[PDB]
Amino acid sequence: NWLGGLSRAAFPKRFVFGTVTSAYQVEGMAASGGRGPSIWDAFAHTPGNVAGNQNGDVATDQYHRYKEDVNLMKSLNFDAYRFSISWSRIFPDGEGRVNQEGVAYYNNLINYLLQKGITPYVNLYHYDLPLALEKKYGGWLNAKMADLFTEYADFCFKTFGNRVKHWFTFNQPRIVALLGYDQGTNPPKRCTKCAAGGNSATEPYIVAHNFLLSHAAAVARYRTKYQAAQQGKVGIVLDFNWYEALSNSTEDQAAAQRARDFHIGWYLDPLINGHYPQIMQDLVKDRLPKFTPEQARLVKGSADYIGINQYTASYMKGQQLMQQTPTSYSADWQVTYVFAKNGKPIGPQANSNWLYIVPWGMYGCVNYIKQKYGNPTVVITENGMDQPANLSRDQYLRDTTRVHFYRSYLTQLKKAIDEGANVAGYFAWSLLDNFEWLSGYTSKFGIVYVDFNTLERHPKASAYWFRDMLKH
Ligand SMILES: *[C@H]1O[C@H](CO)[C@@H](O)[C@H](O)[C@H]1F
Ligand SMILES: [Zn+2]
Repeated sequence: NWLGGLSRAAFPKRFVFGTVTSAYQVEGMAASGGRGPSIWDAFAHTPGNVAGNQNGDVATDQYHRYKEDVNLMKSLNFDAYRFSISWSRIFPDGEGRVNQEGVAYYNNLINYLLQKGITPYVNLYHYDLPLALEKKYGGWLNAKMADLFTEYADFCFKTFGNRVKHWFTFNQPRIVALLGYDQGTNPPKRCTKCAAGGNSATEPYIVAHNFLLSHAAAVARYRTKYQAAQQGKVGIVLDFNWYEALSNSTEDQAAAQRARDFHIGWYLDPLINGHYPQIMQDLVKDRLPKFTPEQARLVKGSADYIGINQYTASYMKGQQLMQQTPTSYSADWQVTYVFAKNGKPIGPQANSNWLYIVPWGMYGCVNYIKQKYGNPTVVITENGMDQPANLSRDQYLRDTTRVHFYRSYLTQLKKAIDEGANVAGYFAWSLLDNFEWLSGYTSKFGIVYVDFNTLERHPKASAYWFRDMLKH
């Protein structure tokens, strides 16, 4: 049967199913309603940065249509909606004056969600640093971000926390550090060879450290000031793709484990254990910032749940570790990616080149977190796949590969949960086709099709799949 035996009965009691978007990717009204620019507005408005020179000025216009979209997610039997608050829509300069029209939008959205029985899961940050803070403070290179972020978080907790009980601070700090400061392909476009400046061997580590300190500071403020009255929770969202040793050799197993540690351990070791992974300490040495004991104790235990963004898997091949002149965070791992074993590809690719369809990667990742980190509460906060540009409406709607994707991945998640993994929810990326960063509108991740000429929504087969699977 097309559900492949899946339904709410196949998951734990009260398990949460939702869809996910982010502010810049769906809201539109980027320079309206009092919103100040983010680093992504500046980046996307620069010729050549995004496919087609596209930007999120209008995006899906969820700003005007949010009741349509909430009605749609309710009709598809979802329980929750993960979305983000645009920092520069609340504080156009990142600090100081509040944009009340921006506050009113999120109040209206939250209140409508609650009216329709959809639980809001709210991210405070999703790549969209206020441009004013990048320019004034140097963004995530500056430890002062902990204070600036905490003050923004405090405002959001005070303003929305009587209603919002499920928060996340950040989305994928690894990707900000990697793309923004190692490879230099996302804002602020910093890297060793980059026009904006930078250093791919040091800045990714500074940036990751400042995300951890800022998360920890925001959660401390929540706990000491808001939690008693509001009784909510705050987590963080981290990407984790699976790494599988190419062979059972000691060097290949070591390589796969090094990749896990540099990918997810970079954040989870501090959040669970109060220190960076030993391998990172050993290889990155002086380029890896050191937490003071007090900072370590602030960071450890600071996530009430861990959001995991899971898409894909790779094989890893290793050799003996060697002394090498530092060049980049990426090179520090001393691993070799391989996308075939025994002459067979690990999986077929979706539209995005990095996205190999490998459902057992979901089991791999969830099992590994369960076994390595004492089975923390995990929420799968992003999972999905994309179609390419230029298809007809009907071709978008007949998204049979995405239907297969969700059925297979959710089956593998169910396998991990049935084996005891403490997974509390699952969120499909994305409710809607949207602005896919450097791909612009050329990558379609939605379970609902969006016609980017007319802005019309049309649910795809995968939307009806969810509606059927999730019926109460
Ligand atoms: C997770 O991945 C999707 C697909 O690349 C992005 O659109 C989201 O912003 C990111 F959070
Ligand atoms: Zn509009």
